[PDB]
Amino acid sequence: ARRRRAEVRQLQPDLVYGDVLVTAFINKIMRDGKKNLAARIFYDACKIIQEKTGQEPLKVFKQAVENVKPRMEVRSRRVGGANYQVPMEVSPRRQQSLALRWLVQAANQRPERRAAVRIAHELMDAAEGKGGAVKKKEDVERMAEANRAYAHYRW
Amino acid sequence: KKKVKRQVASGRAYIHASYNNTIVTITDPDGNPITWSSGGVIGYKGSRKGTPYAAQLAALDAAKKAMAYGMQSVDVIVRGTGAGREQAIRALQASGLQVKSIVDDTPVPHNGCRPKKKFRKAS
Amino acid sequence: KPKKEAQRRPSRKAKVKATLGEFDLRDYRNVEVLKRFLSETGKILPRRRTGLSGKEQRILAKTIKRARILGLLPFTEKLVRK
RNA sequence: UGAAAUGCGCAGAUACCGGGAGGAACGCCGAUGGCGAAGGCAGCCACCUGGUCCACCCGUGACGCUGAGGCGCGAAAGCGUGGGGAGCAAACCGGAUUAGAUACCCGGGUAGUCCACGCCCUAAACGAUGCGCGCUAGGUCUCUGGGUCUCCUGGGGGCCGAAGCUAACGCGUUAAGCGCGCCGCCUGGGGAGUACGGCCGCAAGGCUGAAACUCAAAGGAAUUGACGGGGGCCCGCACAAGCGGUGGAGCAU
Ligand SMILES: [Mg+2]
Ligand SMILES: [Mg+2]
Ligand SMILES: [Mg+2]
Ligand SMILES: [Mg+2]
Ligand SMILES: [Mg+2]
Ligand SMILES: [Mg+2]
Ligand SMILES: [Mg+2]
Ligand SMILES: [Mg+2]
Ligand SMILES: [Mg+2]
Ligand SMILES: [Mg+2]
Ligand SMILES: [Mg+2]
Ligand SMILES: [Mg+2]
Ligand SMILES: [Mg+2]
Ligand SMILES: [Mg+2]
Ligand SMILES: [Mg+2]
Ligand SMILES: [Mg+2]
Ligand SMILES: [Mg+2]
Ligand SMILES: [Mg+2]
Ligand SMILES: [Mg+2]
Repeated sequence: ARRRRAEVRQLQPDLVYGDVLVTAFINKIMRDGKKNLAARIFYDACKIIQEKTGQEPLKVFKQAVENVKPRMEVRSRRVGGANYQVPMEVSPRRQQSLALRWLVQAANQRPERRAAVRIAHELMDAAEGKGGAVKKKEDVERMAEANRAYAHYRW
Repeated sequence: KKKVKRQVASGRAYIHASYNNTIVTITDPDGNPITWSSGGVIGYKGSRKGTPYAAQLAALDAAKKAMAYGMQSVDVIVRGTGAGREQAIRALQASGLQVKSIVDDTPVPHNGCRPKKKFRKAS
Repeated sequence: KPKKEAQRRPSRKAKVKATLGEFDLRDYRNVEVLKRFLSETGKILPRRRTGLSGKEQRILAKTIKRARILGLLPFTEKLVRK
């Protein structure tokens, strides 16, 4: 993509909640394009959260993501001589990207032998500042709370 | 006395920056020094001593260790041409040290002494 | 600069006041005046500034130097701020 | 320092303050500037001295231009005697990079760079364009004297350009134009600026300077293009972001 800066395609809201992020997440669980399967999984996992948790399923989801979303990265560059880390703010379009992606990963990383369970819980673990999911947002925003030498750029 | 916690309240803050390392210094209003840190003083060993952090970070230790003798306000004194200028400074402007004045005194020979090959042209 | 070039100087013309009024240029004592023909530092300003012609500066300079030796004017003074 | 290491630091370095010794160069002014026969020449001050431009038309009265040979001057380096030696730095000592580095990089270091007198005399000593003189549109910027002074007249430096010139690039009243005087010099490349002779030098070397042989070329400017670890602009899932996979296994081809 040289110029024109591709335009962010907007998905269609959810059917059980009608709120973007839901599908978006749904999408990340999906494999080989199977919606339904991946769909049940989220909705299943949404159910398991009204029980093991009293909090409504949506709030657990949405409030589990914002705890994930990274606010800083490290886009390497060549200040010449070596390959610097160079950290920057995360465009809000990206945060989401990584966020959900992250969850779905860490999820499958866990032990439980299921789909929802893996999902619901790590969501829940996320709505308390815990979980392998959130773990990564930390190992990340850390390689960026300092950066590393761009003084030749004086300004 | 023992090691004596001497109060100074005010002094100097000489800063030496160059394409190699950044040395900040603290002194008494009469030149005499109190404590100096650097890039070397804190980990950083190679070209990491000319890393702009080499400014602030040192330019924080100069402070911290320099606030221990009172000093609340200092008169900065920049020197050399390179990177780290102002940073070492701003570093003191957040360190807790009020900054009286900022001065430049970089020494440029009115042409004397043949520089090392490494230096000769410009334009 | 950037789209300004900042080099647009319409031959001055009627130069404000021509920087002062009626003051010799071979005054190896008249500091009071000379002190103005020097940047923040005893750095003699260029032609660009001041407001002098050929033979003139050759003198102004030849003078400021004669002054420094008398300890009247400075060679190099410290810089404040920045 | 690209990263490093040698190197210097607890006999306390670096970094900051004060004081002292020494050598060398001399900021900003400074320039697209100036002066000089060239080499070359910039802190300031005084002194001794060269050249030069202008205004006045006052004096001499062709007394002029060139210039083989001669003589003198001639960057840097180098050489001799003696002093000085801060920084720098051939050679050389180590450090590192490399397939290997007696190199590029790094840390030291001698001659040297400095001054005196004497010697060397070469140079991309280049404007690569001998000196003088007369003639042939302008414009523009700039240094310096005269001027009825932002205009005209003289000297010097640049720019652009008439005619003209030139193989072209370009030059063009700072001619590579038009002319005259005189001087030097060229007469294919390589062998050679070498060999020999001679002159010169303390030496290193320098000036003068061939041929046998050999090759059909060596060469100059410009055109098209290609190429560059040249530059500006710009596209392609080319990179990045991202999803799945290949490289592992069994099999198939
Ligand atoms: Mg590299
Ligand atoms: Mg210290
Ligand atoms: Mg004279
Ligand atoms: Mg003659
Ligand atoms: Mg010499
Ligand atoms: Mg000698
Ligand atoms: Mg020594
Ligand atoms: Mg020729
Ligand atoms: Mg007149
Ligand atoms: Mg002229
Ligand atoms: Mg022309
Ligand atoms: Mg023509
Ligand atoms: Mg020769
Ligand atoms: Mg002979
Ligand atoms: Mg040739
Ligand atoms: Mg050619
Ligand atoms: Mg495509
Ligand atoms: Mg990719
Ligand atoms: Mg295979």
